[PDB]
Amino acid sequence: PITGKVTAVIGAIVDVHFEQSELPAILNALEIKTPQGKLVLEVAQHLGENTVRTIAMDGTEGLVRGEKVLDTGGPISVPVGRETLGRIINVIGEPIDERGPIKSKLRKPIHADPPSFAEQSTSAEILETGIKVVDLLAPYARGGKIGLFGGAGVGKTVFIQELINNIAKAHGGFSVFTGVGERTREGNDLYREMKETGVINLEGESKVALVFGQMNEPPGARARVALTGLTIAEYFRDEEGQDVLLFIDNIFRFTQAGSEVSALLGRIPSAVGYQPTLATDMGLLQERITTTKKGSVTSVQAVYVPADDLTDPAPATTFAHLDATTVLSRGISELGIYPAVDPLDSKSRLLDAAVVGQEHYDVASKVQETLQTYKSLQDIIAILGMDELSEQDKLTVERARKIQRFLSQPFAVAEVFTGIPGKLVRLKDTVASFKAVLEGKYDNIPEHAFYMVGGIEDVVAKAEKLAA
Amino acid sequence: ITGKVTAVIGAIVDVHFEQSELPAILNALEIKTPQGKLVLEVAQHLGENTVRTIAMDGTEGLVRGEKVLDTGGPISVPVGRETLGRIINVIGEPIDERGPIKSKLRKPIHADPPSFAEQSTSAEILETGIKVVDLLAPYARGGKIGLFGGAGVGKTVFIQELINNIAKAHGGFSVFTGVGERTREGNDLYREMKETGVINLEGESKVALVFGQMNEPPGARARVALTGLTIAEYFRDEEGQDVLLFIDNIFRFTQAGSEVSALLGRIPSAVGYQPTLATDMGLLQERITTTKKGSVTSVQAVYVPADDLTDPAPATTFAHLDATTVLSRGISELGIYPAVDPLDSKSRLLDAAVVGQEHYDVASKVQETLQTYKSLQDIIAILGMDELSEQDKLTVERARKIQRFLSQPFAVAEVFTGIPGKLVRLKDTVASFKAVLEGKYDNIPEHAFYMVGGIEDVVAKAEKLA
Amino acid sequence: TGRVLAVGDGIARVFGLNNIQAEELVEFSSGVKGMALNLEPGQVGIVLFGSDRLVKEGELVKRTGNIVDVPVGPGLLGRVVDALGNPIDGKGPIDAAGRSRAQVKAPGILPRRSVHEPVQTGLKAVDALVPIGRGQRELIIGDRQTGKTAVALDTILNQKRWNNGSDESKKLYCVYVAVGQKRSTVAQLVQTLEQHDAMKYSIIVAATASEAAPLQYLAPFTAASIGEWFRDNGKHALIVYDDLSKQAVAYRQLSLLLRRPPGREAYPGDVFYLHSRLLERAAKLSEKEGSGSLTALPVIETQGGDVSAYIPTNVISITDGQIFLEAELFYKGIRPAINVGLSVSRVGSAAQVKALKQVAGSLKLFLAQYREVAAFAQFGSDLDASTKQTLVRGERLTQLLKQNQYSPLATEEQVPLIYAGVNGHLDGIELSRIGEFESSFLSYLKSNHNELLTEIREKGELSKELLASLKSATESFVAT
Amino acid sequence: QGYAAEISARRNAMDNASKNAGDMINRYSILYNRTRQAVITNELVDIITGASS
Ligand SMILES: Nc1ncnc2c1ncn2[C@@H]1O[C@H](COP(=O)(O)OP(=O)(O)OP(=O)(O)O)[C@@H](O)[C@H]1O
Ligand SMILES: Nc1ncnc2c1ncn2[C@@H]1O[C@H](COP(=O)(O)OP(=O)(O)O)[C@@H](O)[C@H]1O
Ligand SMILES: [Mg+2]
Repeated sequence: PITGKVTAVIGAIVDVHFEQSELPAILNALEIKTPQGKLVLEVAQHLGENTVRTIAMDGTEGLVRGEKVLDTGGPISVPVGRETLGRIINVIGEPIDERGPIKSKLRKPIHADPPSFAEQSTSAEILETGIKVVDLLAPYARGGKIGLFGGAGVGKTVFIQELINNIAKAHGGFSVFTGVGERTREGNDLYREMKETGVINLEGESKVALVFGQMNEPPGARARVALTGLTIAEYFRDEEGQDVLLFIDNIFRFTQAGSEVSALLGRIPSAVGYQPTLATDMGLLQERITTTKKGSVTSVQAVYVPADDLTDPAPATTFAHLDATTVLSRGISELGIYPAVDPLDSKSRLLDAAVVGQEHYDVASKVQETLQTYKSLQDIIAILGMDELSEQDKLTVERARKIQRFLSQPFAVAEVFTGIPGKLVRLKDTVASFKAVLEGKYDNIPEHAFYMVGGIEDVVAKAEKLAA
Repeated sequence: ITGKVTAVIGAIVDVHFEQSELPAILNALEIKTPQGKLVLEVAQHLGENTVRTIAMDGTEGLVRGEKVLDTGGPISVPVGRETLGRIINVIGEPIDERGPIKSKLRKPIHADPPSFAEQSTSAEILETGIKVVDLLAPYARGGKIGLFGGAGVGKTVFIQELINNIAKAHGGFSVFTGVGERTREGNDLYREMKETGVINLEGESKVALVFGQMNEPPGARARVALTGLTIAEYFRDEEGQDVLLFIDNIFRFTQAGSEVSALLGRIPSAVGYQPTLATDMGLLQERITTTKKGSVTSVQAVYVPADDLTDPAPATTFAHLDATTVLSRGISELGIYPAVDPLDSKSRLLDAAVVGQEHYDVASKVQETLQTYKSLQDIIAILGMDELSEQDKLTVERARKIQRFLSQPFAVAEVFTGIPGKLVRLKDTVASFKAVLEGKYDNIPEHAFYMVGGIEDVVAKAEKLA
Repeated sequence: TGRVLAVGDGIARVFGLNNIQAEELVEFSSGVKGMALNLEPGQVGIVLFGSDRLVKEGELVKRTGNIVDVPVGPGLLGRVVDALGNPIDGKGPIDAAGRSRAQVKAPGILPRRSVHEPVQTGLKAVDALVPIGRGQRELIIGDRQTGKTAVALDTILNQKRWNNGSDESKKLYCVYVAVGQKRSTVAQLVQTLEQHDAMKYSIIVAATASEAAPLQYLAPFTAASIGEWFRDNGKHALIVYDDLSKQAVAYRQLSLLLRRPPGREAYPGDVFYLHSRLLERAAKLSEKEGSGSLTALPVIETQGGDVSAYIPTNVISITDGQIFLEAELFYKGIRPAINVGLSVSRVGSAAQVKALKQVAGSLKLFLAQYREVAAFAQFGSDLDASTKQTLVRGERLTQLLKQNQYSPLATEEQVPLIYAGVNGHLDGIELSRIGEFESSFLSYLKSNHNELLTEIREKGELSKELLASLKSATESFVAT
Repeated sequence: QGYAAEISARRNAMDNASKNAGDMINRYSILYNRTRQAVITNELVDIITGASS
């Protein structure tokens, strides 16, 4: 083995001196044994004189100059494969669920190159989530980046768990959930709610592997935890040929941890204080999330917007990579419509006739037009009553309300908390149902026959039962 | 113990001590020059027997290799009753040309704040004779009072009227500190205090003057506040007196700290202030406290740059004060002098347990009325008063009467006004504002409330107009 | 040992000290202490706890061997201590159960439990609309002199009800942290707590304005280390940081005088990692880990109400919610001046008392409607009857939520008042005398319906028959 | 008749005024964001210049 010695401890930054020509390459992981276990330093610079400057993944308090350091010979290596499913993992790849070691056969570096240009997919395509509103009005990109907007009280967690369930059932792909710099309390709540829902199942098979770097972690760990999660997902892509999900909550704190790390290394901060490496630091994460010949990794990224400023460099840089957006809104929740996805703020680059086909594009465009016209009429409808508008306006208002109710869906995960059986609706039937609704084939049906149902077949069944 | 100057850069002088016993930081060093002694204060030890110091006087004419003498302690200023009625500069030497100060004792300007066990708590309300202050922000004996205000809002006139009302009546000795303010205003103050008998060139006098006016180097403007504070401390701790420590201007202490910090090469903090801003202010302020030996009341005028109370200097100062009297340009442009902001001004003692429930109720109702009027102004600016409800009209009119009634003619203002100055008792102020709130004077025109004294003057002026 | 190379700005560079640990304490020959924040290849950057007049070049420095730590245990209850746990109240030595480091890892993902118990803030507004749960970390954020410390101090004073009892599972021990406050304010706080007999269960960790920057930096961490003793031994604790802005200022001073790279507003780059490291130690522990908890109420001061500032943004991000105090409401006479629209507790209803949850559920809706309709009051000449009645109800609800300082109300005293307000019995009462109503109504209950108050206190729920009895009592009173 | 016409016209005029006020609010919100970012960047540049000497 190769061993150096600590020579400077400044905050989370540690300098290590090695004997001649023994130097570890940048991004290599160096291990120091302490009473609290291993402390991992990631090499960031070569300072000459056989000295390297490194970022500490854990608290440096208690380090002494001359403390010997062992080079692991490669970047931070984390376990991969199905043995990670249902486990909670920290940035350095150690379990933090106290269920014992992660007995995976393989371990993979968290730093790796994106697929070459020749390996990219030549064509964009849809990943059906089994959720009517998402697959119709904001279709997800297979191997793309989807920005998720919302907060507390809008069902974000149950929506995420429904994505995890639906992708697993429909496509067989597992999921990886990464908590980048978010509250420890919310991570515990997610773990508990996932055990209740059954996406985590300690006695049997489970659908999601969890990686957490909480707010209390040093800046370096909050930076690298996203790459740890991404690295777990990339294994399910490359070696098992799956269409994996990679949830990242929150990407803004990936950016913020990168900013803090850049500041600690003494680099001159860029505009409005962010790291000078902002764009390429984001790219190194985002460009690994892509479709390849064997599979794909589709990323759902909860994105915070500081000061509600969509022009701020952090959200501005993040939106360059997003192929679609899903906007959970409390307003829609107050209408009693779940998953509460805003039908009009949610947008997708792929909602284009050449990608989804002209039929799907036509249906989605007409649904958007109907909802938009109804939204424009709403105030005068309230003031004058629905009957005061023209016959065509009244028709479109009724159809808009029926469509809006029809966009609700009972989730298989929420069934635990509500008893209502869940529904997974594939895209062809969704398009057929909304097409038939737009053509007035079911205009005689009462509104709440469309509420919390699957495809149009369930609409017919529920209308029959309500007529009986 | 002696050394040699080695580097002169502006107000910063480096000294080297071959004798290998360096002066401790904050020690005073002396250089003989044709202009007398130049006093340097040690700010850092640079290593290799080199110390970096801040000059208290102009450094032009200094030569490298010039010998420096260590005084063996911090800047030491005379204390005690010998200093009363005399003007002292930062380094503690008289500048009134009346010869040496005969003090038995000279004491360091740097000393420890009283420990926690020494702190004593007082709720004794200090009557000022000013309607707005006595009503909405009564002063505390043994506490700190802050006169916040930008340029030309009236801090100087207000503090001169406070000196008139308080320093004449307060039995204990006073100390006034001109920390880096205008020499014109300091000379005007000196002339006024000689005229009014607070200072007397014969026999006893009861105010000691310290001046570090703004033409002096940054270090002098920094340390002059401590020079005054030390005389106040001597009256407190060694004579048992109750003491008034008038200070203007605290912003000058902060600004001089910023200048010296920048010169010393410390990385500037937000908007250029020194990193040590908060702790410098703490060390200055919480030496000024009421120990179990005696109380040191202090009135502190604070300049607010660009009228921005969010600037780090006013923002840091606010935390130390028991009563804030925020002068406002807006109130002054209405012509309502002394132009205190009735809402931003606040007092620790405005508590029903301290001032009684009647006074508290009157003050609270005045605040409610003025805040409602301010909220309605946003609409009145568009639609006038015609659209408002009759309750709103009545409350707005009473608010306008109250707002103008808070004005008062100061005696010091008889150069800015022809109106004879008047002083209003606290009890009469409470009674008057209660009468106005209850609507007993709804039948009085608004102008009868302008620049009058108590409600009796309101009645008299209303009849005079009629 | 080591030899001082240079001294200035409260920083001492020391040659030697080869074996010193990062953040270890060192003792200078003059007796002043410091801690080794910077370890460098040839020198150590110590930050001094005292004035640098006490240290001069060439002085010998002694290594203590101890990373910064503080005494902990129940023996601190009723004592005032500095950041290092030295008593400053002038009483006897601190008896301690042990000594714990200032900085330690917060509890991980697994040991925690969802917050499910109330912190009984004796304020009607906070308790009804933005409740706090044990283990929650709730920001108190506001402008200069807006009543922030008043809210925290009322929360501390209200515990007098349960801390007299025998059940350690209900008792809530309080730690108050004074950062950058003048010593006179801390002395008056101590006198206020002794006046209400609240010191027998409180601890005050004071790093006042003149105390060196490192002590103001350490005080929140060491006080949290005091609270963690109660947390880990199965007891419940409450820690108030008053306030974190001044701790951030002190850390900025340390970083800039150490010449560490600045950041936005000249703060060090990782200033987020200061408050996240500090606040994530608030937790509710599971039954396996001892069931203890540590509630945190960090205070934050916003200049001009700017919540977009760097430190307010960081703390708002880190905490579970905020109680937002607005000066405009304070001037209007709405005190403790909580802005209900901006105040949100994200843990929220789960922590609330069930009996209070039952009645206060609609209070939120009515106040929201009133906030939307408030602009119409200046146009009363033509009000839609809906808007008129909404205004009439919201005005009286807002008037009812006013509360005097140091006057915390028990839960069974809040429930009748909010019940009467919500159910509209106050509409027949002139607004100017709502304050007379409340104190009267309670005095009626505690003499005519004390059974209902006792049942609400004991059971914590409004059963249907009990609720009907409460209605009958309310109408029996309002008739006179 | 004139009263009814005047009330309706004032309603529509205030509707137009609210539309215009919303548009101005959008414009000056964009301007505020730009000025916020510029202020942060310039002050940070000043701090960096003070530090780098
Ligand atoms: N509910 C209340 N009723 C009446 N007065 C109150 C109330 N709450 C606070 N006050 C008064 O408000 C003033 C400021 O209160 P407090 O000291 O709690 O403010 P703060 O926001 O902590 O201030 P600072 O920024 O100075 O620390 C004091 O006069 C206090 O008496
Ligand atoms: N009682 C008063 N009556 C009229 N004007 C006053 C009064 N007090 C202060 N002023 C106004 O204050 C101005 C000067 O204020 P001053 O105190 O010199 O400014 P600063 O705030 O810089 O000390 C004068 O123009 C004067 O009109
Ligand atoms: Mg306070």
